[PDB]
Amino acid sequence: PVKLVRVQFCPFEKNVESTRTFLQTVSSEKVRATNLNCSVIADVRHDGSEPCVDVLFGDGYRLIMRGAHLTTQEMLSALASHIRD
Amino acid sequence: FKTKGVIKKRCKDCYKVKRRGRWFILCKTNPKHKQRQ
Amino acid sequence: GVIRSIVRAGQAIPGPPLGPILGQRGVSINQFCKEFNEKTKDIKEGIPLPTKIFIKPDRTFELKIGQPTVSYFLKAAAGIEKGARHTGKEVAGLVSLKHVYEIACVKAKDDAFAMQDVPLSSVVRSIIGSARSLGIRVVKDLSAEELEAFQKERAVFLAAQKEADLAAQAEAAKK
Amino acid sequence: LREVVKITVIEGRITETPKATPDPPNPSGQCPICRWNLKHKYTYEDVLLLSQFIRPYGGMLPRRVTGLCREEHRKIEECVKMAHRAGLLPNHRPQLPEGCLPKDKPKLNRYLTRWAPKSVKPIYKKGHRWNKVGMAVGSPLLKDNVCYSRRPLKMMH
Amino acid sequence: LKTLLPVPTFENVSIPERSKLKFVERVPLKDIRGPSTEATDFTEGNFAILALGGGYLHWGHFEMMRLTINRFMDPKNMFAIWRVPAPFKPITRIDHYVTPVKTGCLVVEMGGRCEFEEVKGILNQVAHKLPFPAKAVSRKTLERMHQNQRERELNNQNPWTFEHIATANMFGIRKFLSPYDLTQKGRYWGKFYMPKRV
Amino acid sequence: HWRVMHFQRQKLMAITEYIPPKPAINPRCLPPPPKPPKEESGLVRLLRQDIVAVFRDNRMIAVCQNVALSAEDKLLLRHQLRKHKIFIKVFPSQVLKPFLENSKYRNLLPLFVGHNLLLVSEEPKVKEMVRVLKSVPFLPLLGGCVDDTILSRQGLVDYAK
Amino acid sequence: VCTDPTQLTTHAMGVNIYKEGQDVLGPPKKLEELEPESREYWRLLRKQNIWRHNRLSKNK
Amino acid sequence: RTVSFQAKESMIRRLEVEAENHYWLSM
RNA sequence: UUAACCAUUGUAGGCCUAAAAGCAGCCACCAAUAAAGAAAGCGUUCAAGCUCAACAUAAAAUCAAAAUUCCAUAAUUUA
Ligand code: FES
Ligand SMILES: [Zn+2]
Repeated sequence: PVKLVRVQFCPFEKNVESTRTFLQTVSSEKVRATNLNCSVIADVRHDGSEPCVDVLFGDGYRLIMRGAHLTTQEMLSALASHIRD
Repeated sequence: FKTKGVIKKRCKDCYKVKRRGRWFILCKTNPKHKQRQ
Repeated sequence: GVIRSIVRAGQAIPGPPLGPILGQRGVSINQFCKEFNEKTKDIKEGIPLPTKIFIKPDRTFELKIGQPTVSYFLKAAAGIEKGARHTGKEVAGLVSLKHVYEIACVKAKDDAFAMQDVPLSSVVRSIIGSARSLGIRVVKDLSAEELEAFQKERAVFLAAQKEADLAAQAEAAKK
Repeated sequence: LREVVKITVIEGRITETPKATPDPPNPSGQCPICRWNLKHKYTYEDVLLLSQFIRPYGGMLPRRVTGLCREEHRKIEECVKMAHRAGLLPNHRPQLPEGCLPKDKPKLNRYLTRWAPKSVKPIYKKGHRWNKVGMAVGSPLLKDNVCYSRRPLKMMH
Repeated sequence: LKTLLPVPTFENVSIPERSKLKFVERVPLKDIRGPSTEATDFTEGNFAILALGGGYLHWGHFEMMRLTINRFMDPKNMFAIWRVPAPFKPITRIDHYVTPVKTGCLVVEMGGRCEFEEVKGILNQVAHKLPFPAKAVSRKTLERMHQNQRERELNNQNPWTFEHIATANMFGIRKFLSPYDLTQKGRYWGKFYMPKRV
Repeated sequence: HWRVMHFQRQKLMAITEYIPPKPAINPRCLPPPPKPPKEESGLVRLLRQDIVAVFRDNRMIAVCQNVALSAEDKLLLRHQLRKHKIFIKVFPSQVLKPFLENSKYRNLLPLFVGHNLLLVSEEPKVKEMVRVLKSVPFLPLLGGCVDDTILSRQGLVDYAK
Repeated sequence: VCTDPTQLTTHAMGVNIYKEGQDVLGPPKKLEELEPESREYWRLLRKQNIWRHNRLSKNK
Repeated sequence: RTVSFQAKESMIRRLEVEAENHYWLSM
């Protein structure tokens, strides 16, 4: 029931790892199949930009999540409550 | 709820709690497994 | 949904073993066998071939087939219609290395389950393991006399097994 | 200490934390209780020590954050229950979700309370001199505390 | 990178042909009132049931052990033997015969290419149904059991002990003691064994 | 059935009860005993050589995160990469740390964190790596070194051209 | 199928099995045999560990 | 019947007196 | 030890079994895979199918002294 899920982060900088783990959970074959409406995409960059997660819904609601100080579980917790709408 | 002298988990989903002064095993999958001490 | 089967090309309609399973999903069994029969014509008839039919959400047939099975061929190579009923010490197959290597080379050509292992050592050992699974002992090389003596021993043993079958049949009759 | 702020866009901001008093009296102690020589010298009455391990709404903090050993984590947890039941933590009361008010039933004063008052049944057959049923006071977990009495503390009243 | 060790090798343990427990013929006060002097050694097997009290095992218990133990043991890998005699002591209202057992006796012995954990459950279950208190002990556990007992005596911090007071008649205590108490030293009372008593 | 003991006997039992010796300080509260010399199991030493071998053999080492994609789908990627004669390597990170701590490559330690996969080959078909990466969109690339030169994904893209 | 000792020992039965195509070493290494520091050694020991775990897990 | 604290001590005191009696009868 | 995750493939492997494919039956009990039992419990027209062990990343650490009507009052620390 999710239109699209976008995650961006800086690999070589030693910073938040929750976003990377959160991407792994998002990039799960079971999860991807269940929410078949979404095509998961992962991208990387070098700039001093804190990791940012962008979620797109068909209704137009956009949920942006930064792992800067959020743990991976809290990321998923926010999603599920938002997914329920 | 069967009240038994010794309580034993009966399946994977069975879990244990301490309610109102006694030990309970409660199973979400199978209500038959509910037990009290 | 992918459905496995080891059916032989010669007979394309097993029926109860697969038809109702396929029917439970809901398909035309005759259509399944006919395309299987098309593959039967391409292959020599009466030899098992692994199949990987996929029943799509559209309820269509997507047949995928592979080379002849190792287990049946090893039985065929050993000339065993029905394999040894114990296989712990009952050996009905005595295979030379040259036969083992040649057949293994043919084996490593399917992609479905990735028999693409570069070293033939893997494939040869894989078929040797199948031989161990079956009542077959993989000899390095055998003499024709040993096969004749072994065949004579097997015939005597099979005669004893037939006597054992007669004893079992007599016991079954009593039961 | 990080707090989550929502806007949807939500982000967590890390804030500076108050620092522990430096130079513990007993360095090389694993548990924070033993780096200050408090192994057997605290009870439910010591709100100042107990409060440090408590969430703002009265819950115990996880062991992996406090760093306490299991033996002392259980003692702190039990002491906190007794402290809550004694009304010594008026500012760590449970949060009221919505449309809920405190029971308004008058509060009975209690201390050294082992069990939750809700689930303890009355002793209707108290028993005679030698079969007397005992009313438990205190916690067994604190049986090793330093005692300044001639005889050990009377747990069963 | 989970670490691992070579699996314990029981290859040395041969399997007796008659692995299953044999049958027991139903027909062929101090007997249970003291420490045992028989069957206390493991011998061939590594796992056995330890009698922690004094009791009589009549034919009914023998069958329960027989049937339960026989069913689950694997002939290829497990075997068992009996460590106590068949019922021989008369009982009258000569109704039946009961085999006496003393605290410390090994009622039944098991062995084979199996770990204790595998045989823990059934032996404990079988023990629970025995008339006297019992337990399932491996070779290590019984050794540890004795070692702890000896360790307790050495490191005891109580100056006074039952043996010294009893033997020396301190306090005039032997007025209230039985002649057998001097030998037992307070460990054994009636048919009961007190492990915590040094 | 227990038979009541004479009170004098019961007094004797009470006074002769075992008393254990009590230490002044709990062993847990005390500093932990120093670890004895450890034993290397035949998993790190052999794998250590494998890490040594892959670095020695492969001039270019590029790192990408493990995607937890179905092994049935890993095979085709491995088969697709095998057709391009590019190999995949996966190793435990913790035993990879000591070499990466002291080796020619030491700034790649942040990359070698968590589930990961290694792009190893003998030829710098770096442009084709993107094509193999483009085959599966969701799989990302974290960085690494190509032709013994450490660079990030954005730099790799420019290097690929 | 072929049932001739001469053909069995001098011809390849399985090279070609299609209609158009006509008919044309020790025991598994023990932990002692396996080299202690070889991958072969540890991959069979791991299998032995699985065997032990399954054996223990049976009763629970 | 649990044995009282005072009862246990008074027996120990007497035992110590008799314990000394052993020493003085040994010479 | 018990906390996250995953489960591919030689092969539906010898066998009376209609069919039993790890898991009716009985048989031995090796292969590839960086990583996975010729299977440990589930499920079984039969199978597909639910997990445990495989791999990876993941934190901790032996037993405890019913029937007339309740029945002293009470009490945890001053040497
Ligand atoms: S008081 Fe030292 S371990 Fe907790
Ligand atoms: Zn249940």
